[PDB]
Parts: sequence; C-alpha cells; structure tokens
Amino acid sequence: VSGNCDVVIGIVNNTVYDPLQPELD
Amino acid sequence: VSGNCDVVIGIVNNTVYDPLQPELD
Amino acid sequence: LAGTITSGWTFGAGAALQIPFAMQMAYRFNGIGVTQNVLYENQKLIANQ
Ligand SMILES: *[C@@H]1O[C@H](CO)[C@@H](O)[C@H](O)[C@H]1NC(C)=O
Repeated sequence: VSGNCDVVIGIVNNTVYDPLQPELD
Repeated sequence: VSGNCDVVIGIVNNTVYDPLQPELD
Repeated sequence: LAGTITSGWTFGAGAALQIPFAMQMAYRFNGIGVTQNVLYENQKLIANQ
C-alpha cells in the first residue's frame, strides 16, 4: 500500500479483498 | 527473526512494531 | 523499436504481448532493484528526463 491516491496517472477504484483483517478479529 | 541476539555482530537495539497486536487488543 | 515500446521484452521470447509503457517501466525498474512505486510517483519527472 505505499503512497497516497493522487500521484498515479492511471488508477481504478477496485476494492481490495483485505483477507488478513477478518482472521485477526 | 533469526535466533538469539548475541551472535550477530553490530546489532543495535530498540523497537520492532507489529500490526497484529493492536487489533487484537 | 515498435515491438519493444509496445510489447516490452515479450516479442523476443515469443508472440508479442501488448503492455502499457508505464507498466513496462515499472517492470524494468523492478529488475534494477527499485520498487514500482517510485516510477509511478516520479513518472512525470522520469518522462521529462
Ligand atoms: C490513458 O491512460 C491514462 C492512465 O494512465 C488514463 O487516465 C486516460 O484516460 C487514458 N486516455 C486514453 C485516451 O486512453
């Protein structure tokens, strides 16, 4: 996840799966 | 992590923060 | 040249595959030990140079 969402020329708003968080809970 | 601290030469101290603990607490 | 810019290194090793040039640079940057994030963030600057 390095960087912030203003510096890339090409981008899309796809949702990240983020599998790790649910397991921790 | 790779075993005991003493064997390595030039090892320096201080924190190694990990993300999982905060969420668990 | 045309193949290299459009297909990167794919044409040399097989049927040419189209990939965006910005993406190709990221792949190439990876080879030299610099991460992908540096290229996109500095893409405007890199292009100028
Ligand atoms: C070209 O790609 C950029 C992302 O790098 C995108 O924002 C833009 O909409 C595209 N434009 C055309 C004409 O394909």
